[PDB]
Amino acid sequence: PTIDIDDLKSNTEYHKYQSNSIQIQWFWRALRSFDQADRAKFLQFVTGTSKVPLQGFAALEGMNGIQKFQIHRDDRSTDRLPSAHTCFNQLDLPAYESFEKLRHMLLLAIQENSE
Amino acid sequence: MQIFVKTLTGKTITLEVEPSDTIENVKAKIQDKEGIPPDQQRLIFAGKQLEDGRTLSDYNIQKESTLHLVLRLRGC
Ligand SMILES: [Zn+2]
Ligand SMILES: [Zn+2]
Ligand SMILES: [Zn+2]
Ligand SMILES: [Zn+2]
Ligand SMILES: [Zn+2]
Repeated sequence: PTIDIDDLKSNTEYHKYQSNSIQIQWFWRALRSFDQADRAKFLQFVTGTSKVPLQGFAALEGMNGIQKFQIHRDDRSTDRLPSAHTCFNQLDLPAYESFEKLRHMLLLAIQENSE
Repeated sequence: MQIFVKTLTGKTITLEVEPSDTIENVKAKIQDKEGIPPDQQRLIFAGKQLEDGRTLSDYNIQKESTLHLVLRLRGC
């Protein structure tokens, strides 16, 4: 319910994406449009928990210490769903063809729960 | 034969499967009707997960049985 998305964006690492990559702009644009409940669902999808550190996302953890959120480029298929590695706060994002497809697959990924 | 696949809290599809098929084949057909890659699939038949190496006969799946499909999108 308190997600300064500029703070998460300023503390996000990339590989092999760049900060100005089109799928990254679509990613932050789509994450901005989510409810606080959906942003919490994304935080749980990527990190396993929806809690936000008191010092912001710069102090994000992390199995053995501070591990910033990181988006990686999935070079396997544009028709596969996003995936996360939790242990390393990493989101696998394929090079989707449109913003609508990225937002749709992202919502479909984070709104699968109970497991 | 013919089985059904209920996906999460939504749609349900049909599949023409033989008892000798492996679970990887079932997930491949699910990919052919759904587009979900097999490596992102996991199948549940009343509690227990279904390993890719086993077959439908090993789990004693009768005709018109409903497998529950869950997405495998998170790991360590
Ligand atoms: Zn990965
Ligand atoms: Zn459209
Ligand atoms: Zn739409
Ligand atoms: Zn196929
Ligand atoms: Zn996997």
